[PDB]
Amino acid sequence: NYQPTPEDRFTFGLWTVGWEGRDPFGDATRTALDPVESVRRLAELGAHGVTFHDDDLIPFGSSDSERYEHVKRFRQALDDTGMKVPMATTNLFTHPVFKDGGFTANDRDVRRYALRKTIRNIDLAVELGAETYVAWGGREGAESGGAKDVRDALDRMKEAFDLLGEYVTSQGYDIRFAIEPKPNEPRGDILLPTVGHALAFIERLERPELYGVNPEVGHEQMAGLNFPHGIAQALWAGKLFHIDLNGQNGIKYDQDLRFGAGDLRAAFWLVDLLESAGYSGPRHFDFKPPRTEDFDGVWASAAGCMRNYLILKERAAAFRADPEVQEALRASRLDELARPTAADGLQALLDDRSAFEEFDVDAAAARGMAFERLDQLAMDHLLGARG
Amino acid sequence: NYQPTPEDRFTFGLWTVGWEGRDPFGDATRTALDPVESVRRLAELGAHGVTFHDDDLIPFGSSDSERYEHVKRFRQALDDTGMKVPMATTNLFTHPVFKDGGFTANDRDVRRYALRKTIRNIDLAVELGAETYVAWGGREGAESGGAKDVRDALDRMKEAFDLLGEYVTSQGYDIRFAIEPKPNEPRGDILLPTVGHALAFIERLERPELYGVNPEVGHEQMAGLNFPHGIAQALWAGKLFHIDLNGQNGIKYDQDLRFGAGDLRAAFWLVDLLESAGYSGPRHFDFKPPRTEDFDGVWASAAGCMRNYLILKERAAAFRADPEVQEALRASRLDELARPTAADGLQALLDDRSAFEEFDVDAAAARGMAFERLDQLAMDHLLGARG
Amino acid sequence: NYQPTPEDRFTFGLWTVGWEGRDPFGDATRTALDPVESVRRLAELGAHGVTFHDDDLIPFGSSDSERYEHVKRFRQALDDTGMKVPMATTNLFTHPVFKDGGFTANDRDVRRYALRKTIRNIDLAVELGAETYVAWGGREGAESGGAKDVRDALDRMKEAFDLLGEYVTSQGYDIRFAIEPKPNEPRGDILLPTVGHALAFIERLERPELYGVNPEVGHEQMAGLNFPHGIAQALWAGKLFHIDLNGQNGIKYDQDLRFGAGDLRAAFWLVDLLESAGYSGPRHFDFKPPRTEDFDGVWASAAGCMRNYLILKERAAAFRADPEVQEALRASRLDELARPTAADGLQALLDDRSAFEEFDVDAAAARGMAFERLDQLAMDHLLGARG
Amino acid sequence: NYQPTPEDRFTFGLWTVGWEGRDPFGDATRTALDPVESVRRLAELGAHGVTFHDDDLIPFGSSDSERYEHVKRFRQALDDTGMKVPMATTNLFTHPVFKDGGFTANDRDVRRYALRKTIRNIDLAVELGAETYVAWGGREGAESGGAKDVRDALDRMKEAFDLLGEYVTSQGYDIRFAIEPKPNEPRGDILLPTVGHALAFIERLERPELYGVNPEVGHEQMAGLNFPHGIAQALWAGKLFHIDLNGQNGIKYDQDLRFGAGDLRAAFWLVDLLESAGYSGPRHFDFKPPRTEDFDGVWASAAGCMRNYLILKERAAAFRADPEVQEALRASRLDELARPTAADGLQALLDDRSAFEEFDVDAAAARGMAFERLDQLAMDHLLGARG
Repeated sequence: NYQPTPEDRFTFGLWTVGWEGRDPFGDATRTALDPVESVRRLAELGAHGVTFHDDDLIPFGSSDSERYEHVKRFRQALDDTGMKVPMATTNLFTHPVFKDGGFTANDRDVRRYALRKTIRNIDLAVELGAETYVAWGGREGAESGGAKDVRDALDRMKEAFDLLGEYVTSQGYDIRFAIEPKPNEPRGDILLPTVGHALAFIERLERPELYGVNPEVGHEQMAGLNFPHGIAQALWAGKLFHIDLNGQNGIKYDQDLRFGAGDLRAAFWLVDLLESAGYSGPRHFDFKPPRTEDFDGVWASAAGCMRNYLILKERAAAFRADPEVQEALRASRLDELARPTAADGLQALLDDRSAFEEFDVDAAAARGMAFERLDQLAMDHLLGARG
Repeated sequence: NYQPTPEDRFTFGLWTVGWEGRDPFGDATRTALDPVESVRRLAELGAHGVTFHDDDLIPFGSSDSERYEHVKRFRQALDDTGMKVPMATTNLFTHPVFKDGGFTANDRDVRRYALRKTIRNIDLAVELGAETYVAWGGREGAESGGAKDVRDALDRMKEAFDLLGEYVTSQGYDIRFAIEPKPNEPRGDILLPTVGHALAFIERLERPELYGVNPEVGHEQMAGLNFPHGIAQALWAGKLFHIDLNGQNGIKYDQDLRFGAGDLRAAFWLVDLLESAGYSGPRHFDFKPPRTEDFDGVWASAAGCMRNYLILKERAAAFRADPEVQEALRASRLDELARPTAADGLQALLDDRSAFEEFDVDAAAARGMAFERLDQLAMDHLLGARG
Repeated sequence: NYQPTPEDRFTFGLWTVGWEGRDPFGDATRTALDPVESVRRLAELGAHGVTFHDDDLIPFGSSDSERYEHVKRFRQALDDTGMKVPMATTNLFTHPVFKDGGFTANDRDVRRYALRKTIRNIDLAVELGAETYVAWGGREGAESGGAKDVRDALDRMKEAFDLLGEYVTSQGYDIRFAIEPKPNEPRGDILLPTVGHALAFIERLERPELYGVNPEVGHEQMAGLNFPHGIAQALWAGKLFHIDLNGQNGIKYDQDLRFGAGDLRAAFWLVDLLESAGYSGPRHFDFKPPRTEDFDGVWASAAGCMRNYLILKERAAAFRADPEVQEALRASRLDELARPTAADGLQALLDDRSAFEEFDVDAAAARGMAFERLDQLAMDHLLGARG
Repeated sequence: NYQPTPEDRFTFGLWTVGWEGRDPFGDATRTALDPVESVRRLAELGAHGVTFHDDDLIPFGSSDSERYEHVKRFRQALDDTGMKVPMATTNLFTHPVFKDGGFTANDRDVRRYALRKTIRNIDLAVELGAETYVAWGGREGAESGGAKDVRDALDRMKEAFDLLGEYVTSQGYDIRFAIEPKPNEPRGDILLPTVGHALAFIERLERPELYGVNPEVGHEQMAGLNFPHGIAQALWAGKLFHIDLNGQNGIKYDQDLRFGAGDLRAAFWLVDLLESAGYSGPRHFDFKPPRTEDFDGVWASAAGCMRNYLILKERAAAFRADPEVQEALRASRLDELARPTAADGLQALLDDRSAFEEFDVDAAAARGMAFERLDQLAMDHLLGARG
């Protein structure tokens, strides 16, 4: 049951189903997949589109001619399937030249090169119809304290993003940027480690309106944070431009499990939030089919990502629509949380004896919040065991 | 050796040395300390001042008269010792009425009460000469997903802070606010969990200039984050209004060990940064002498906080002043990180063939960063084993 | 639906539903519950029995007479309800005298007192029909390195347990001991921090057969470990004497959420294992209804513990019984994992050219494990969305 | 200063200084090092010996002849330098055939192959004079619950180790086994995740005396555990056969930093313990020079490992030898922890009224442990700022 269609806006990076299985302790377990084949297979599964890093599509070092050809072949597969490309990004982490970062490398020549490599890909992304350009600064950071002066590094990071905003403005492109935070791995500590740090940083750029965040489930969970709470803050700020979905089992290396695996209750609350807030961007999967799998397992893993999202969507919708749940929400005062604390204004509050002098603290303290009953209704709904 | 003086600006909360030792699994191991006695003992140790929550100074429920008296006695001890009160805060977490929060409690009546209790203490803080008013929303959060709609909660949090800014503006007080983030404990997840989340939030307030952050070593470490990196971002934003120092051994409950305990290398890099950036606010200790200790152990623990800061200050200064270290910093290109990537401008960068077309990636990739030698010089300096 | 009965063997500690809500940052939110009332309420919910620490039942310091009376009243409630007492334990953590431990306190006089307090409660436990006596050494550990020589502490821990084994042997009691590991909280680091450390320790006692483990979901998760894997090792060793069920959201303070909350997929795999291995001891809940709740919320939370176990039991049973799942298990070679690697013996293996000289490594390497399809079948079963 | 000599017993794996820098997100940053060159360079730095995985020395797939040659060349470098080979191990993790494990792979044919590959290397290890054979089952584990029945897997693990013990017994070799635990990475959860789990497992083998543990600093820290406490338990059991030293900054991916980096205070307490207990095996470094470094940085990193150990050794020795520290140890009752709790026996304890009936709990409770003063003396000693 639960079959996805392109209207569900499910997207996948070419590097997800294309991951060959090389890990820090082992060789590849699968042969390389041609991007054309991945587009075809994903389309068959009901995906809406694909995403790419420049180097996933055009082998690093390719001549302008080989480049052409890679693009032409890719475009033909998109035309043949109806698949879209809503987002693109730059690989500023694989090649040895980026060992100390791209935008924040200590070497100035590298920083310049990083910007040129990025701008080249922005042109390509626009050509392919992408509306979001993601930046994951996976090598921006350090393993030791004296290696990076963080204030200088943020000055460099701001400079790079401001230059990119100037470029898109000048070309008149309709494309926005999304910064993807990650707390660590591959660097000991990565700069702008969480959604909060990325949101704060954006506020210091020259044209903040061009930038948002691209949070990833597993990344925030690597810091032990509540992913749905972080997404709520991004939505509250009007900055959720894109989202990366996957699963992670706690604080450890980035597992990139299929969506729904990892913390299942957090997946439920995330879907509840995306659907309630009416998020309309792509539902992108940045995951890796385990290296234990063959190609059949790759497609099964990708299909499971979409299936899990649809099952959760159904259960969250049934939860919110259940009259008994609506009643429990009022019992727990969720309605009162939505009302202004003092629309009456400061003076009125200062003059209100019921707010202090005559406030019965003990009576208020004795009121139960009834959160456990509400949470068991949510559990019953998730498990399909009532409501 | 390493003796502190009031000029070192070391401050302590009354609740630190005054902690009786009650933990989630045990009764108090020490009798209550009179605030007057704590002021006297701290002054003797060389501290510069003390801080307080309203309820530490005036027992919750006190009549206006008893209140007077508590204040008069406290003021006399400050006058007798020369101790200052640079910061004050509100207890919106102990009393049962705050079980679901203060500013973000689902019950509107509680939210109003929370604001009135806070405003009352702001007046007192100003009277005592405090320049910073801290807000730690330790009960703002949840243990389950449906109990708190985070967007509504942030609307409530913004409303509360905006009202406080309106109050101080209207009274013409010279006092600024500092938000103290914490990821969890006592709530399952706390709102504005890290310095990044707090910085981002401040940017949406009506008068952002009145608010900064009051980060705490152990709090960011409870999320596995790099404390010195977070402080660098706060300084970069011009928002480090105050700082709380302590020690924590990784991701676990908030230990509140004395400063220098926990992650010693992180303590070194933090002191290096505070001293290099010329931070001039109080060096405040929010720690708890372990419940294994008697009063002698309390004073020994407090003294150790200051001693460790002074030892680290000396070692960081010797590190930065060592010619061999200055040379290693240039070998690692820290000087180049401080130079603009493209002061020449966007067009110039686009036209620069040395930045892309003729950039020798392999030659750049082959350059070692020499970070290990630099980090061993930092280790030798910390340990007093050379440079 | 999913209604528990005494035959389900669900048990609760008096301190679980009796928790008043005092946390490290706040006062109690609920009045004390009389043990008699808790027995009655639990019986009504369908529980099978209750457990207790000596101090939960008899207020610390009680005269022999008051003690009698507390016991008589308790016994009458058990008789009136049919509730049993399968396990009992000692409180060697609340009173200030245990600030540095019970069995491993540096002070010898305290260690002697700890043993006497424990032996007194063993007699009571036997009288009430308990078959398991649990030991949670929550204060055995340290906050700093020089405070505890761990080898001396383990010698003391071994001495205490050997003396307890000698006591029960000598009295001819039929009661076994279960050690409950916890990695930290309230001490900075607790001795025998995980199920593995406790299992290893037992092997050095004088009569290892009298001791097993009493693992707790949240405790192993506080170390980021796989709870079901740890329980499998305890079962493999024949040492799972009892089990404590609750929920925990990752590495942070011990949350003690109701069972099913926290890591739901881990709860599923744990039930699958307990039910498949035919574990027949009590299903004990060591949890705390959140301090946000009133008495109605306490009973709702306790009921949810049992409900979640029964729902998971049903889903795990449907998973194992599904023919499609049985087929997937064979596709993934779970049947081959159960077969001896070399029942043929060492020489035969050494002489087997198919095991090395003629083994086709590439062909074996190319075989997919089909684990993703199997895991999606498990997800579908948990969610009630097929199989 | 602090110069190592072969008498310090410092050893390094060929794969440590030989790590090319490939990580999950990037290509190699350094060319391959010939083992002969690494032996020569390490000897120059003052190391005592090297260790190897079969595949580090003989390229996987090598003919018996090429194998000979690799060994002959290696032996000549050992002869030319005086370097020893105290430990050897098997690579049962890199090749795709081991994607689901070696000893616990679901496929029986793989398990047989894993044993044959291991036995072949045991013969070589003995030939080279190794006294310890390490087993790190990095691929033994799972990413999902149904993929591995843990009881069957432990039966397979026990079978493999018993067969290896039978082999060495039968050949009359003088070599012991050491199991190296790791909680996760590369598998989602690894079997025998901590030193405790490995110690417990050994007790179920047929000849437990042939097996011990080879704990690694960073591995236990990836579970948030106290490394020195775990080593104390291994020593207490008489099972510390070897030890792997490195640095790790908390719960995250395995960083493999040089020893002394990471948690410096834990490094201090570990050296204090190894030196006090008189551990006489190799001080082995299993670390990776960061990929930011060139060959000069590799040698600087390796040298720093040894330097840090020697500096810590000096500071721990000065701490233990300081009369003021000896006095503080008695003030904290470390002497009393070393005395039997009840050498008088059980009956005597039962009859001792001073142990219960007349024990003054309040007086005992009021005694401070004086641990903070002791810990500040340890800090002063580590920092070279007194005692």
